[PDB]
Amino acid sequence: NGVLIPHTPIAVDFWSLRRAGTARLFFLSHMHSDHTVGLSSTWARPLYCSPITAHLLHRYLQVSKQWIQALEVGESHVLPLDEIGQETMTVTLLDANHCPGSVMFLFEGYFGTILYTGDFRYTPSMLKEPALTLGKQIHTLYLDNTNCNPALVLPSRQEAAHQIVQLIRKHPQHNIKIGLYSLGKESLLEQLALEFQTWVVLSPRRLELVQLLGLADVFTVEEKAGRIHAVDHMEICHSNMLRWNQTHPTIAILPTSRKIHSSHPDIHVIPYSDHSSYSELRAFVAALKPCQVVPIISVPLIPDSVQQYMSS
Ligand code: NI
Repeated sequence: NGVLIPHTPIAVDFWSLRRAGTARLFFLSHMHSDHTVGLSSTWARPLYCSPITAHLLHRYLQVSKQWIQALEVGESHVLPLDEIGQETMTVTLLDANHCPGSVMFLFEGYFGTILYTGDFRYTPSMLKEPALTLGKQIHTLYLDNTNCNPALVLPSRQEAAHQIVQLIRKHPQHNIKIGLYSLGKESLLEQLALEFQTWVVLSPRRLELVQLLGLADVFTVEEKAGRIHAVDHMEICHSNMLRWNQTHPTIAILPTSRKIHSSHPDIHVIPYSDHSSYSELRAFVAALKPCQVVPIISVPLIPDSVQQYMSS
């Protein structure tokens, strides 16, 4: 899932080091296990992320803040491309709507104008972002083509949320176990606490996260507080289904974009999405008018100092 922009020392969501080589400036769009394998306490090279992403990275991977230059979303910042006071590059982070601290990167330099989207959930508001409202011509757009594959239909966030609420409605006497990742889908937990007028049980780390986002005070760690429990998706399995049903009638929900067969009758795999649908991408690209689109090619003129920055 990592991308290395050719003929530039730019690696977005890529931390293989040996496979990178020419990379010198590393960017992270959002905290998601898919795009962060290699980050650790030993990662000792510059890294740029969003505010909330800076907090989350430092906490949940123990990366030093020394190598984490956090930049505010929406503004344009200047980053070097060499060891001298010569060439630079402009980065603009835009709200991606994928998850907490999710951003898209807009790079401007000798390579032209590139727009990395990472994972992003298109909203119409996204088109009215000052950085893209100046009629600027993107020369290359790394687009989130996740839902472009017509292999299997996937409902939207709202459709899947409706299905979850109907499911829990049909089972008012049951405990509910929601399988999640380490990021995303906190708003859905808020909405469930609203509709069912209960308290959502969390892990201590998930509680700390929720308080990072400043959500409504509807969460708790006491297991007996509410009938809705939020747990790691790896906990939802047949063995644990029997384990929980040996205490109180329990029902598991697995919101996911994958193709997963339920290994239990009381496990409901709910096809989630968390990505932009095809028609949304159509409107998006038709408004952007990008020179070319690349799923997640012209050779630029690499300046003299940058070529030295790439080889060291
Ligand atoms: Ni993601």
